[PDB]
Amino acid sequence: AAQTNAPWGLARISSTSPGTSTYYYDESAGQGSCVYVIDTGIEASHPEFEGRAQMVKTYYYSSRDGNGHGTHCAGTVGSRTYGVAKKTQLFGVKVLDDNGSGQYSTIIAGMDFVASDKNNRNCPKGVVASLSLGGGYSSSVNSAAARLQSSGVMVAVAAGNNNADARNYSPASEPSVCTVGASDRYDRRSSFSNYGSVLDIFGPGTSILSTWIGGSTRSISGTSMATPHVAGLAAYLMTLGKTTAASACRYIADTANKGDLSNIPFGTVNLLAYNNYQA
Ligand SMILES: [Ca+2]
Repeated sequence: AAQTNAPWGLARISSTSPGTSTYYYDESAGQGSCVYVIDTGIEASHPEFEGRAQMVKTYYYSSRDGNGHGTHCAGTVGSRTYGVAKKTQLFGVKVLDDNGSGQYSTIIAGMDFVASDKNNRNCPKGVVASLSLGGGYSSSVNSAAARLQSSGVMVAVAAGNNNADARNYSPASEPSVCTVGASDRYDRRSSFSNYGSVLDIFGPGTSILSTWIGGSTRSISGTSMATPHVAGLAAYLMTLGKTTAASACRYIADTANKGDLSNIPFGTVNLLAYNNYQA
């Protein structure tokens, strides 16, 4: 399949080079997979989700996304126009309030929720969780992410937006999950992107167009935007049978575009997520 005039990040994920605008992908499109978006929620009624999105849990007085950032992330995972995996099922877990904040204890509960909740969902091709959030180092937050991963969920987490070593942030610093840095449309490391040995992969994170609340759309930037590209890619690859939750991060790293990014500090991987789709 070919989507013309796709957002640059989608085009990038199916290309060996920057500067193109068509997204190429297998028509399977993540059908039969599921992606949990653990965030401010998802506006499931957005036409872009085509009924494939649902809120499954909130820790607040509503499950509505009153912020937009969860909806944006979900859009990059699986919206019809802005998504990587255009036929995946999207499950929203609202661990962040409408100001985008959340206590670590709530975030941890949300991760444990997903590890159990997948047993109540139909995801024959596999389960992914996208965590576009973080904070200072916490062994408890890292352990929660590790449990989620261990339970059979491909966990993708944002590296963080501090232009610093991700070793000092959680869940970014958890070795067993897939930690995602951000790049821009000219293959530069995004100016805000964290880096370090704990990063596994980079994805498009600067100026990313996706869904927003009120049935709208929006371009924003962050490792939060890079993460759902990788989560969506994982779901897509699992539907194709290329990989599994336990080794998707390794598979993505092994099949990535290599050595193409600029301003990658010595000791950080120079790997950009790539679907290796040959039309
Ligand atoms: Ca890792």
